[PDB]
Amino acid sequence: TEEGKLVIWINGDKGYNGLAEVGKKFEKDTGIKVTVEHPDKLEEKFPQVAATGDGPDIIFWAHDRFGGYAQSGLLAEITPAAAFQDKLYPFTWDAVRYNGKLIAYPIAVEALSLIYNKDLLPNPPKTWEEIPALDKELKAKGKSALMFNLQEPYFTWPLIAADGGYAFKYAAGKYDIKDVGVDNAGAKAGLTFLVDLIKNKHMNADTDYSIAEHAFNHGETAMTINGPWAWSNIDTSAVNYGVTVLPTFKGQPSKPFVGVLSAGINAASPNKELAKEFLENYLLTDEGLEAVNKDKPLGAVALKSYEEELVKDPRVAATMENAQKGEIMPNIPQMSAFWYAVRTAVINAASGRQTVDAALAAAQTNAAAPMRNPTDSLYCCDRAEDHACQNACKRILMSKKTEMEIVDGLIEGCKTQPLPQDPLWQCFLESS
Ligand SMILES: OC[C@H]1O[C@H](O[C@H]2[C@H](O)[C@@H](O)[C@@H](O)O[C@@H]2CO)[C@H](O)[C@@H](O)[C@@H]1O
Ligand SMILES: [Zn+2]
Ligand SMILES: [Zn+2]
Repeated sequence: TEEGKLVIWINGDKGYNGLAEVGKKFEKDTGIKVTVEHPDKLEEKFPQVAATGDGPDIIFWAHDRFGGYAQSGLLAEITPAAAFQDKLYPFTWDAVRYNGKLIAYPIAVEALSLIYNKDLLPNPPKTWEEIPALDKELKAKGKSALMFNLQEPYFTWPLIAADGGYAFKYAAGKYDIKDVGVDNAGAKAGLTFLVDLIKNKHMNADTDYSIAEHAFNHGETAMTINGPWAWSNIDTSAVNYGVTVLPTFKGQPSKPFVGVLSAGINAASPNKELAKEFLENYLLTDEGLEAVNKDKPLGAVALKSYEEELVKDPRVAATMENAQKGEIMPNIPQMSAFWYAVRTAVINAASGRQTVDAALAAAQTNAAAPMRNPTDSLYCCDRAEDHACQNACKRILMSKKTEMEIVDGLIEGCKTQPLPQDPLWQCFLESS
């Protein structure tokens, strides 16, 4: 990062060229150059490189990853005034609150929908259970009923959750990280339905994002499951399509995990005030979100003035219908382990490497695995009386060290007076 310029990371399936146009308008008005990048695996790279000080000023991702980033000390607290907060829907702010603090700007609400080819399939199925017979009919015409990305558990989750699968039990404003619901009867029933689709040759286990997108956009399969970002490529294609409610399973709505695309400010950025200018006054405007949306649709945007108009598009209305049948993702740090566990389980079950029951039993254990965290005490570093110690403290707590190594490193870098009288050490003693 350099002072006086902004670097932004956003995923490659989003409207990064539109976002670059917002960056050009920012540069035109203010002189600040904005560089938009879309690295591979950016949600994993960010915590890796925010440790070498080689991260972006601003990172975009769904809000579920941001609690972990914030817990690890990678994100700055944002400071929107009340008048700006009133411009966005309250529930979008809720998704970017962590430990009582706002840690990112909400951009847009994402939910998966059922996307279908009206020429192949004028009436889409209401139920998952009728898809096998639909596929049989379409196969006689040289087509298939449904293709979607089986390599990312985001896309299979709506089916896993339909009959009662869940990530973490939510009990009175709190998620219980030891109560994981990926191995209950409903999760098993949904994943078994998927595996049976594959066993019966109505889908194949290797289908990924590119294969499913190609197939739908070239008229080869009647349906796909995807989010708003995908509509742009379908529009460019020759396909007459609709976007509608996901099929039910066992008479229950499919329950997608709802993401809020969010923009966080790197805690290590020397440009936090510039990033705030850009996000509040350029991106989160009608004209800024339109520039991104026109490139790849955002979904249901967090900005009320724009969303009130945008929701008139039936595809956005359907996005919110599916969102209301699902659940907003937790943002707790355990979400990374949850997603990795379910990803392995879906892939292993779909490929036949494991049974559904064996895969999900391992997933429950892996998702609930406790993890040793020093960064619980990062707030104590801000009670340091000098900046050198403050920063030494932060590096030590973010360092994967043992408790002994943390204490010892703090003595080396942050002893300026007797420990019992130092607010940093008083905090660490009470906390760690
Ligand atoms: O598959 C696990 C994955 O799901 C979500 O990622 C979504 C993302 O929210 C969408 O905006 C779009 O990019 O598709 C992704 C799935 O490939 C979670 O947000 C993510 O943390 C999680 O790893
Ligand atoms: Zn292609
Ligand atoms: Zn093809």
